[PDB]
Amino acid sequence: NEVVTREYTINIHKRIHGVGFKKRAPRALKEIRKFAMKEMGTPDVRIDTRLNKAVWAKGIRNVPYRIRVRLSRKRNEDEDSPNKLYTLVTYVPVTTFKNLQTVNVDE
Amino acid sequence: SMLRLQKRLASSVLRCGKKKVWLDPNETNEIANANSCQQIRKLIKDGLIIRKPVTVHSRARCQKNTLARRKGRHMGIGKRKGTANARMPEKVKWMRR
Amino acid sequence: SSHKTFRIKRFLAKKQKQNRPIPQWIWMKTGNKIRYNSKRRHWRRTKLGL
RNA sequence: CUGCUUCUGGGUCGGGGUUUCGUACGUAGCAGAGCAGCUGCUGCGAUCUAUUGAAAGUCAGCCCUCGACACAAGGGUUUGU
RNA sequence: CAUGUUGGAACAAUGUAGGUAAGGGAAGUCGGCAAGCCGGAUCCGUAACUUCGGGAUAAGGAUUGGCUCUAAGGGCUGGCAG
RNA sequence: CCGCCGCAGGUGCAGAUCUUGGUGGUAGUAGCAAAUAUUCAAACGAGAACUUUGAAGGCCGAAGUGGAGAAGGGUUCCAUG
Repeated sequence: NEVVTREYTINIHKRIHGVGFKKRAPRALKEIRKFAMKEMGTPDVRIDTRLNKAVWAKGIRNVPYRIRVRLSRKRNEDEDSPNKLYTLVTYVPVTTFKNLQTVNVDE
Repeated sequence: SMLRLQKRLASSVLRCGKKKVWLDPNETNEIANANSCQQIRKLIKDGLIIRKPVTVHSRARCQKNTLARRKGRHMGIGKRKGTANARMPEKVKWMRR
Repeated sequence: SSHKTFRIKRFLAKKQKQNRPIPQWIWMKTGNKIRYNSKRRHWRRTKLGL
């Protein structure tokens, strides 16, 4: 119920539309963080180093239009922020987004 | 917490730039209490501080292009920016002759 | 500069030794008026002449 | 200016519709100026032809979904004749 | 090296700094100011005037990519081969 | 410290674009816009847009934002707190 992991394709292209060249990739990280808070209501969204890398792969201006993302709500580690759970947003390499549904991947 | 003393020393001992000093981010606190070059030379032997390899500047497409230049490709009339004299001077042609 | 005369390096020596704060037992003396050293001199602010 | 359970609702993604651009990569070809080798085969070769009105983008302030996916009967501050 | 002594969020007007504009083309303006045109190299071609030095990149044209070839221009060693 | 009788004067401030010191309104305002750009994770820590480490994306581009010096500075060097 709480340790839930779900696949998602995030249309970055329609969350980045009209932002300036030197703020596209920085903004793309902030809508993937909003996307985590929205689907899995956790303020503590920790976004994987490889997903950062994946967004920045084409540089600051050019960003992947769609990125596949594993979104995993988990039990928080010790020295607790009052946020009971956090979301770990992990990159999933994909060759085609054509006919990719949101899948409830299981433990 | 602060490894500036130990990245500076590591750069001096490796005889490289501090650009190329890799400090193991996992064993940070064991690098932290180095404080001397002799202590850092141990962490080079232990392979905790490592010289990063040189960022590659391959001149392979340079060679591929220079091989085309040898056959007269890319050397046409609309690729000549300096004068015929500037490119290959008449005084050097004469000297040769 | 790096190249100095002996005369200037003795001048610069005295000015260094004058640039220390008062000892914390000087204000415990009977007729103390000194709170802190007023004649302190930072190397950006006041440029020591020359 | 709007929306926030008539078992319904917006939202995310997907899929169609529209549309922009002009025919993707890969593979195939006794298409290709010619050239090199080996006794016709084999290479190197811009480009060309088919696959291919292909590929790619398309609401972020396009249209349509009843296909997936979670979410939604809350929280806060006030108001009395 | 961390964007020059701060970030965050929006993308109104006025700026400042960049662009682009149908048809016309200086009608604008004190004035083509500003902007734009022009630009490299090769091959042509080049006037008035002149102190014969120039003017001169005068003006005015053509060509320029990629690719596959062809020809020409050399050393070394015992009209030649290697 | 003062009343009375005398004595004496550097003896009465609203101004002098007065002097010195203090404080307003302006006003939480102008502003914190020259030289392209940051991002993710971790660590220390009461506390992190800015510190440090790692990873990414960038910039200077050898007439350098590089490595050394002369003038000038004078301890700014270095470690620890």
